Amino acid sequence: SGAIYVGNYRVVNRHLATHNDWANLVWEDSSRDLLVSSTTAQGCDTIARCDCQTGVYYCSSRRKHYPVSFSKPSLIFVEASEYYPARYQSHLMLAVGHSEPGDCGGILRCQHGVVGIVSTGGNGLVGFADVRDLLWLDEE
Ligand SMILES: [Zn+2]
Repeated sequence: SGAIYVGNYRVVNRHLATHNDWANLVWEDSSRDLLVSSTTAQGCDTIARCDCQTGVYYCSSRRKHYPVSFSKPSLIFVEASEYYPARYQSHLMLAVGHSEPGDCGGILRCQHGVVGIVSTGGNGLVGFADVRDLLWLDEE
């Protein structure tokens, strides 16, 4: 589990979005596993605006933050998980590291702020849904 709180936006994995998120929907994309909902309260998270490929992510299943190198956001084939079939996922960054389904929502951060959230796992890789291209999260 986990979310990004930027301005009046809540960013979550689409597969973990609640009824309240859908009832306050701003934007969603299945291919990216992202959904954004509107919030009453101001969030303080800063979204990274950068092309960093090193950062730190939170792994709930190990109660640890791990420094990682990660690929640039790409269209990648993802094997079946407990929450998605085998399919292509877009805007996905991969690192070597641990990721269980419950780790989805863990933040990946670089010196510039929040890069993305854990979205995929398996075969000793962790995949992150990038948010750094969603420049509109910074405004409205
Ligand atoms: Zn950065």
